[PDB]
Amino acid sequence: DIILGIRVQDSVILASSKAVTRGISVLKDSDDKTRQLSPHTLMSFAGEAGDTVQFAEYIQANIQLYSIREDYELSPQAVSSFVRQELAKSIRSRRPYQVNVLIGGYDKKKNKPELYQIDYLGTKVELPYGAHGYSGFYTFSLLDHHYRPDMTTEEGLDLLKLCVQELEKRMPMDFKGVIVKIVDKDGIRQVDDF
Amino acid sequence: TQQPIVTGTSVISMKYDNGVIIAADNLGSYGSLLRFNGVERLIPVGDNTVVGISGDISDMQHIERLLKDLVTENAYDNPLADAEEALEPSYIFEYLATVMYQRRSKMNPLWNAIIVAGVQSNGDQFLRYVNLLGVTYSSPTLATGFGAHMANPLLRKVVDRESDIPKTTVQVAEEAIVNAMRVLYYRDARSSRNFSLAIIDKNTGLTFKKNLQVENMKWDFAKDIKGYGTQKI
Amino acid sequence: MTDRYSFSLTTFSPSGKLGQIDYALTAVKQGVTSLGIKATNGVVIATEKKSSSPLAMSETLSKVSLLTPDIGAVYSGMGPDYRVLVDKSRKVAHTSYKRIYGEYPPTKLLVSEVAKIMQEATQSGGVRPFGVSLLIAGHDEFNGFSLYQVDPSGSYFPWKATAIGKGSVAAKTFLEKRWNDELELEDAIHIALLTLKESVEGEFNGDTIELAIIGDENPDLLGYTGIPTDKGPRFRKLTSQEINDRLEAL
Amino acid sequence: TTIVGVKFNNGVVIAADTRSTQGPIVADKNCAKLHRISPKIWCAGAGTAADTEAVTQLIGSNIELHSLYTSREPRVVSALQMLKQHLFKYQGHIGAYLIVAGVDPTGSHLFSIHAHGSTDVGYYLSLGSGSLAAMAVLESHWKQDLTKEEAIKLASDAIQAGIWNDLGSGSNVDVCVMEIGKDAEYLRNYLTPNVREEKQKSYKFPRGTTAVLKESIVNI
Amino acid sequence: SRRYDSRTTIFSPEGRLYQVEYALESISHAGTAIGIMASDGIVLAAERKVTSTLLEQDTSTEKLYKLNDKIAVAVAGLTADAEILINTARIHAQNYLKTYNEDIPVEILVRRLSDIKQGYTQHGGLRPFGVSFIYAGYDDRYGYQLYTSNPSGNYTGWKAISVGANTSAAQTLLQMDYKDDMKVDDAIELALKTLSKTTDSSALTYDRLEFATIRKDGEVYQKIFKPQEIKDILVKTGI
Amino acid sequence: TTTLAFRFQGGIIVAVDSRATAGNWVASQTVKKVIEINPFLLGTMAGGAADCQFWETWLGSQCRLHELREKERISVAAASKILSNLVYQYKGAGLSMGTMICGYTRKEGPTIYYVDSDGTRLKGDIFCVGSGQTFAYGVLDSNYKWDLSVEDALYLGKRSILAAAHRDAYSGGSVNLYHVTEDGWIYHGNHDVGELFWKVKEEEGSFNNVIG
Amino acid sequence: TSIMAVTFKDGVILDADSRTTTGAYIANRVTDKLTRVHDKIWCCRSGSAADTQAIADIVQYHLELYTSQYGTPSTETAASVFKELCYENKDNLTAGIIVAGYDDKNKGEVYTIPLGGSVHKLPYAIAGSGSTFIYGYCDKNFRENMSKEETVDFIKHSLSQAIKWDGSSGGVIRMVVLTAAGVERLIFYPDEYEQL
Amino acid sequence: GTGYDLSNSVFSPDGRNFQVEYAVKAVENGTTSIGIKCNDGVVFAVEKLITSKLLVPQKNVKIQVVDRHIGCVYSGLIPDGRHLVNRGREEAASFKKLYKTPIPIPAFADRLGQYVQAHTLYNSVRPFGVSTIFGGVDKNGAHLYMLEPSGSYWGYKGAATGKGRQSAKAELEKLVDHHPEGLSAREAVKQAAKIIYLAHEDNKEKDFELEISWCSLSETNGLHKFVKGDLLQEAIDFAQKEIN
Amino acid sequence: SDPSSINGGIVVAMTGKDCVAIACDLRLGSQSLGVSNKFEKIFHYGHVFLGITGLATDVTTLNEMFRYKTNLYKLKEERAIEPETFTQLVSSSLYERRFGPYFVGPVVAGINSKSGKPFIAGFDLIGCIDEAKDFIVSGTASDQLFGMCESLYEPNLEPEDLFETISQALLNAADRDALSGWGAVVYIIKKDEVVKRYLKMRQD
Repeated sequence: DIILGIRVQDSVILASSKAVTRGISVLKDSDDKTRQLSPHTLMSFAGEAGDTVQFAEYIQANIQLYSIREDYELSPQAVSSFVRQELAKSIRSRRPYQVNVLIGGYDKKKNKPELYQIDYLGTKVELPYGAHGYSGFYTFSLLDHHYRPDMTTEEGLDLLKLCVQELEKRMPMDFKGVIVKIVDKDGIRQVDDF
Repeated sequence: TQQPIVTGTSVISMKYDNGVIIAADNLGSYGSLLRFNGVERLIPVGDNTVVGISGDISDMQHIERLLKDLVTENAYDNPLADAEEALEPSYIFEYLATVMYQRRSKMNPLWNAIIVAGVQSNGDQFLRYVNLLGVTYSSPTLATGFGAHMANPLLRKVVDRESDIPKTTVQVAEEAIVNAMRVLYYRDARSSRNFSLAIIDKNTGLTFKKNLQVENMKWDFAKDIKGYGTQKI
Repeated sequence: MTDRYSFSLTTFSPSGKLGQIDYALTAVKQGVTSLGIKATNGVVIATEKKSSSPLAMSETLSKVSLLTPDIGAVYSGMGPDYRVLVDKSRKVAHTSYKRIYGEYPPTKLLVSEVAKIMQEATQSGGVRPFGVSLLIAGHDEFNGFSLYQVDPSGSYFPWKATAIGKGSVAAKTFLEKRWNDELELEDAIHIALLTLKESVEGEFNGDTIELAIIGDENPDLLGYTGIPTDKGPRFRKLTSQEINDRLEAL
Repeated sequence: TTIVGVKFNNGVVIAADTRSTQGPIVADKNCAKLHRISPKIWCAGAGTAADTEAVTQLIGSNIELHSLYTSREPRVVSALQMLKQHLFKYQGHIGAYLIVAGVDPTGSHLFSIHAHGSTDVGYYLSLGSGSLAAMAVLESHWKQDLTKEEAIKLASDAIQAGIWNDLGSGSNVDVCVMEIGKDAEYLRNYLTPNVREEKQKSYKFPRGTTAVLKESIVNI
Repeated sequence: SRRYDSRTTIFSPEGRLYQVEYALESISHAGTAIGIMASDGIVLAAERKVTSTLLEQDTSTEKLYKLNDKIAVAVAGLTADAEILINTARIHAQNYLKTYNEDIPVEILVRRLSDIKQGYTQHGGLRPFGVSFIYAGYDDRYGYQLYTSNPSGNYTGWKAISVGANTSAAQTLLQMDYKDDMKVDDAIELALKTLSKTTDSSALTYDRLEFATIRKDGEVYQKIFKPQEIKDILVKTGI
Repeated sequence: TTTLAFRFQGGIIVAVDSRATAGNWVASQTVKKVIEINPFLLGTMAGGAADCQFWETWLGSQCRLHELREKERISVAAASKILSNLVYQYKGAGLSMGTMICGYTRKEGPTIYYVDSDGTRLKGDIFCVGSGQTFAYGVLDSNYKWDLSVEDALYLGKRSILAAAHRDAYSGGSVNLYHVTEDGWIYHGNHDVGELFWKVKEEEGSFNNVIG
Repeated sequence: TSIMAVTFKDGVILDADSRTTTGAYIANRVTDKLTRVHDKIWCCRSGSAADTQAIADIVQYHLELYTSQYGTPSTETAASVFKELCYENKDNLTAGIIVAGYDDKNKGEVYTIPLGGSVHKLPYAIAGSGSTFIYGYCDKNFRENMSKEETVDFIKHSLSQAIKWDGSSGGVIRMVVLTAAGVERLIFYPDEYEQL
Repeated sequence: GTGYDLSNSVFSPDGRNFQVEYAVKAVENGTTSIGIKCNDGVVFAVEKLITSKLLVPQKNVKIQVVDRHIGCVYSGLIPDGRHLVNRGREEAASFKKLYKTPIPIPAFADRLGQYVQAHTLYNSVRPFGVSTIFGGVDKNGAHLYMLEPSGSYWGYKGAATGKGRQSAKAELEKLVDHHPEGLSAREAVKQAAKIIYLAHEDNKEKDFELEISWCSLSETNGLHKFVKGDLLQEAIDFAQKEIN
Repeated sequence: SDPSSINGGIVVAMTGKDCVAIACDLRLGSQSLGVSNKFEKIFHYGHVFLGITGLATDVTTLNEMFRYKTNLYKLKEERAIEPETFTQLVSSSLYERRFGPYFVGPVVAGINSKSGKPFIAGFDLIGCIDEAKDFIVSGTASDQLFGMCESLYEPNLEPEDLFETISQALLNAADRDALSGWGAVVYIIKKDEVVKRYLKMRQD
């Protein structure tokens, strides 16, 4: 259920737990709770079992359809505005998508990273660092203490190590580590030595 | 989804050697209030069928209207509607059983229990039951509602199996039905002293007896009962 | 049995003209003359009432009708189309604007809704264009007094003064000479009657003529008192007595 | 809320208080609870404030359109029929309890419509939390052949009883008098018995008391 | 009812859509509209066809319309048909802003209307819209853009285009004088010079002219000229 | 119920029990909990017996239609997503399903996709579903290797279901072994758990707490 | 409430109290519960006020539409129209109706339509909460073909006891007498019937 | 008048709807059917032309009953008449369901007239090619009506349609002249047979079978029944006897 | 459970001498957790300001709705929407979904460009026009604001004196509300200019 995101000076770092639990046991311990919406836009999600991936893949198709149609990559602000609208439409629909998402992207025109936190109601807010569910209860106190806008990607990763260690120490559930991806001017990459 | 408001009590019937007999009381109860006393719950459908209905009276009057439409729609473009193509009891029952089940599947039931009693064109007795759930069954004796617990034990002594039908005459069957009606009046709180009785005979046809009266009741033993135990005077 | 005219009966001719619009405009040209004049402090819309028979009570057939308390309309062409079209205009004035914004639409927006209704008949399947041209006079706090003409095609234009119908050519020539940017409403009524007097062939009196004005608010016509922000209708029909009085001074 | 209607010898008068409450809090101290359906047909609504305002605004629109269609002064009966049919269609979900009064070419009328679509005719009526307090005054003092002045006093006195005795009613008295031969007169704030007294001290802060982070000019 | 159907949406024996060709012929009789894209803005100019001394030029806005804070269109052909498309364009521009929280790109807005025009050209049995548009707008991607679309649903991008009457003469004049590195103030002149030459009347006057510009606070402004403003430039340009 | 499917060098081994219970009454002992969608795809029943059987039978038709149109065998990823999308449409309507869509394809290799009624769809090497899954994991997690021979892999699947059958009250009856290869799935027979337990006990010495 | 309808020699009399209560509070004490659905067909309404008023409005619309097309309806037809609305919406409309009417051929007729939606033709009918207290009295005292005076006296005695014992019944007694002579409306105040 | 007759809803310059007039030409080609109103009921008779001996007698019934008190007989396009009568049965059943009484004949006649007329409104539908003589007994006496393809209908003392309508109408007029006091139901049956036999003289080229029906208060208790057995044969004998 | 109390927040509008003031807190949270300290709740559609409190998703949805509606209004009307007209536009829009309502309490504030007089209006979640001549409050701390505004407010405050009164009412009401705080923004709206100010306040 862990979904973390920290925006640093030059990139956005998204971390999400690898564990998948269905009732009594852990089915998988290497799950990737992210979808690349664009070459420079990444979406992490968490929520109900089936809603998270059905919604994420449905969003990814529309963003891909827009990119092919206009031969243009939507800005992270536009993608988050589009994603928020779908969550807002669903929250008051027959079967709402109970999905909480983090949208980290690099705006190639403003040359600035962007991190957007949207919950299943459709509450879009831009933050320097974000988290969904109880993952933010343990991490905000560290991020409020150590975060600075001008950190480099290496300092941001060092800060995620502290946030993840605190989650491991105090959170009862075993989330089997995190997969960390960095959205930079060069695109999206995964950190494997984390 | 509904509940019954004004209801008719048990209908009882049984088949004898030459036909069937069906009886029902002329009462519509509104709760514990014995409100309406002119309700006729036996519905002749042609010369060879009688439909006895129990339960919600409002739905009973709806079914009674459907049956009168069958007799009309059957006579359309049907020169043999009087003979060789008239409505049989089996055709009438299947229409009702289909309607009762269709309403059930819509969760809008007709809160009734129906007994279709008649004699087929070939002379075979017909006696079938259908309720709000669409459940249908046949027996030498059928009773609805409260009569299933009290009338059936009495009627079944006369015709306990199929082989007993040819040994049961009109008089034996009729007295069994009349006695069962009296027993129901004794022990049924929602029952009336007046009832209608229909006899469908393969020879004499339909004989519909209205305003029959429960008679020869026994109460003289009540004077000797005192208190609930210890009381002596 | 179903409606099988799902296709458009108005279509472009090889010369580019839409046949049904042109014929709809012809029906307006044989229509009874009507005119409107925009004054510095009001608008006057006038027309003559030609009666089908002397036994007809012409007072029961109003050619000038109220759309909103501040907007009035007059027509030239086919009477029935104006009647149903006015009914639509009054409805849309409520459903589309008043029920949303709480106030009656300005003349420009109501004319747009009327024009949209006429245009729909010019392209929708299985219908003919409305055979009426409307002169819609109104007032609103931001645009002031305004006068619009709406054609069967749905095109509408604002006018200082205009005339539609049988005597439009003669009336418009007369209005050009007389109209000026200094007119008061009392003078416009005088010019309106003079222009209409030329067009009418029969009797010219208050019963064969119908006038309406948009002018000062009439709190006496409001129907209630106690709300200062409510000031009363600006659209007023001049009764036959009022017209007859002005004819004596014509 | 306290609302009353009192039919008198030549018309009908409806009155209401002006307090609007959101639970125990007084959201609006001078809410106008008398609404026009047409110039000489007026409605006063209790219960939910939005539905009463919205339902009358919808019916008022239809009354005006129907009046223009028929070229006739609206009947109070037309408002009642369209109003009750609308409320019945929604099976009581529109919690609008209304007293509709007015004068039409057929005389003066006074009806009350309940949220479920039921209506009743009456010579004096009351709605709202203060209905029982107001109806006590109407029962005690109403009489046949009231004059316009007696009816206005009786209607205001009935509203005052709700104001003083009901927590949900207070502030001011709104009165509308509809008489058969003349226009309806809306006496907004007919009586104002609850004018607040002067405060003991003035709480004008000295300029600069508030700490400010940044100041900006916003473009319009 | 089959006998009264004109079969709007059919091909001609030589692969042309008859009603679209006739709709275009209708537009050729409408007032000329000119759009010129300059280095620092776009100029939209149009000539009013209906004119009279009793017509209210002050508020007679009939050929130049605003679709957005960044886009405008000049209309040639059936004015009634255009306003139907103008309102759908405005709603679409706001729907895009509501969804993506950004101003709609000009091409996306043009493509949507051209898709609406094409729809009437292929199915439904209704007549085509008899309107040609000149879209002038701005967006972050391509900057100043000038498009034109016709009843057929086809749209193209232009540096200077004219629609309506005397397009052949207007286009030839634009070919002769359009310089890529010209400023808006020169586009103001070129638009008026071209209209003054192709106008069917004796002379061009402020009462006959609709005129608008889109230019760069560093933010793009839209100015639809009021009659006195048009009268001013006509003197400055020497017409 | 206990159904498992794990990937190894030789393909996929699918092992399932055969017991169906209505409460504590064991309605059947020989339920076939593997649906043979195609000669190349295998299903698996857990939870809703009717929902799995009906929709995985329907899924075979969709796979066949893809064959006829594309003239190529449908991938396991597409087959599991066709089922996953449909199972999601009925989410909240009352469907109950936990299944592994096991298949082996040239372009994709051995593939197991776990699809459940929530709409979940997971690719993995080892999956166990049913009441006795935790017992099947215990045996698999310790003895599972990628380099298992086909003979050793079949025994591991057989042994894993035996462990769940022994300890789980609602699992047992018999073990149905399937092997998915490059040329389709192979049915390796039905093994009675009652007979297999004593056979396994003597050869391994395990279940030392059971007298016999 | 307490509504009643009694056939007599010259026609039929409909009667009812005037009280409507919302709990213990008497919302209106002078209500008119006798509703005209046609010129000589009147109905008494019991149960939900909103439902019965809606049904009466729709029935009046149907019988008005019937009269323009098929001539004047009979009381049986009016009860039939009531049944369709009461029966086809029996799960929603909690309405119990007494329909009484007059026509020359059948004289006075009374139809009661209890909560279930069934229709019963009766010589006299009583409904409402207060009717339960006069079932014994009305049965013992009702006679066929009584005069108008006897029927009015019978009805006054019957309702005075229904009003006496029922909290939710009271007020004035409103009667409508349907006969060949026309429709006659009568009102009896508590000072008239309370000391019977 | 050509040009205006290719569509159903089109007025000709004279105001005449030609397609409806052509539908009448279809009626005039049908077999003659008559209806006689007696003092307590109605009697229907129809000529059934025997195309060949292979038609089984008495089975190809052409008189139709609606509900239980209305009888319908028509000439022209027989399938159209069945379509119209099918609607009447739906209209009659709907009236009975809502109002609980059998539909009055004047009320029933209007229901059919609205349906037949509605087929002359739109050019997407065709007018009925039948004239329907229908009637029965209701709460206030016997009624006899006759529809036309245009939807027009009136009440008749005696109605006749089909090819022999001109012949039959002559004898219907004689009946009313000779019997202004009202003809009896049994005598009407005999007279109905005589009229059909006389009208058949316009169709001498082919044999015919007489079918009679009637609805009388006294004799059928107000229900519609067919003439069969002895009563039919007396009518046939009387009709032949008068012919001879 | 209560949607209007999930995210917190408060908005207050006050009227002065030819000037209006509308202020709000900047907190967005998930019940106890504070998520953002920059979630502004006051939006302007020309010279008319709308403060929306309640569920944060509905606040965002209505901003894009009223931007959509007011943008189309200015294209058709060719003029900006006035505060009185906008008040009815908000009221009707909220009622259009009586049975699917937005859990929001809006506060309209502005100066009529033509008449020039200050205007402020309040609402429920289904659109009851609470037009007040003195002040309007909304949000979780409406109870605190009512007593705080009712005591401090006095008629005809100058723009400089109005800022102190509204800011002090907001800060002290926010300080006593758990779900409100994390900074506040005050708009001082005058016929000729608008001033936007950020207040220093407790960050707990």
